Amino acid sequence: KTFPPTEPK
Amino acid sequence: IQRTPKIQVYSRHPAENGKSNFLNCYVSGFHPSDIEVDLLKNGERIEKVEHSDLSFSKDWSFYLLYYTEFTPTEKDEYACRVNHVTLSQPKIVKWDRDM
Amino acid sequence: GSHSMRYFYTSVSRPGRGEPRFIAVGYVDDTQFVRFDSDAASQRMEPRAPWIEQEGPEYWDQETRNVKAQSQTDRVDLGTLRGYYNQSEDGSHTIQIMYGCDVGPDGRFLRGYRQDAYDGKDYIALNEDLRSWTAADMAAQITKRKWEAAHAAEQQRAYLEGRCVEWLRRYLENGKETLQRTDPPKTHMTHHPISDHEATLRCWALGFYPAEITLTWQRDGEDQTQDTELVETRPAGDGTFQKWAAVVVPSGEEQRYTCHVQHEGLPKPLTLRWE
Repeated sequence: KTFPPTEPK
Repeated sequence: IQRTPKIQVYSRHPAENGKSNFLNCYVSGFHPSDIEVDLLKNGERIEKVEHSDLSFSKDWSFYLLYYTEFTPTEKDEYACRVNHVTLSQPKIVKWDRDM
Repeated sequence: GSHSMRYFYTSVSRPGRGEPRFIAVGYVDDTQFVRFDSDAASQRMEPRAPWIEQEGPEYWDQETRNVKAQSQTDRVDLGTLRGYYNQSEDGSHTIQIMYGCDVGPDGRFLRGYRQDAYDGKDYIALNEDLRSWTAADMAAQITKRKWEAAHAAEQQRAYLEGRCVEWLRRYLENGKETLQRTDPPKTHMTHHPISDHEATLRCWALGFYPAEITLTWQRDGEDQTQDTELVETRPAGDGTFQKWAAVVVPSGEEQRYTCHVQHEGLPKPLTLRWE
């Protein structure tokens, strides 16, 4: 299972 | 950065005339990901060709496997034709069933 | 008995028209099991191994939400990094992300990974301690300061040590029949004269899984690298891998040469010799 999107760059 | 593809052309199974098999063209080590890869039968593009989903190596370079079902014969010659922004002309690698 | 789970994301901008192309793939060891392609018709995370197809609709809904949201995050980030690097809007650029976990034979956490690239070079990466970031340049330093303020490493670490390990374990019991199997290499040697006085011996390894393997030549029991050639390990397309190693020898002296094959599926290495 994937990790949800992290913080924008 | 940009990196030129490495190319291997080979069969899935030991090649034997008249026995169905798969022809593979494995392209690796390239960047960027845009690439054109064709399998050729006696110099003509084969229509039914599939490829793996894009992935990459530790060094960020991409790799793909292109493949088609075929039945080798004594007469027929096969090859893989690659174009990439790093090549000035398409690169053609002949299938050698010893390699 | 050690195992890994990895996800690989690639986003490529296309300034002539529309959103970037986004591709995600997931692997257990050397076996792909899921994909997402923003240009495909389904607009869903899709199975790529028979053993994951048993997961229910809620599985697919959540995985699809995550990768669609990631595609938008990458779209935003392509814009931000173009700005950090003072690049034009006209060119295409690439963001790549890899992350995942390794477990030991006991199924417990060994190592976690999270690393990101821009145009095929390192951008920012989580250190092995999962507590700090390595930023390659002053653009990535901006991202690092933002990620520190957001406690992004803590969030990544909790996933890598928790959910990553737990779902890897579940997949290994779901796909056990293949994922927990090792296929040792099918090995043989061929012989090709070159001239009246020299020949090539080629040592073949076929049908093996996982992909890691070592092929080495010896002459009279001592390692030999002169006059040898090796191909990179390559996929057969049926879930197995191939490799060969060759050496040029004086004709008549073939029996001095041995090929030595190491693979996880072999309790003891194999030795081959031309007869």
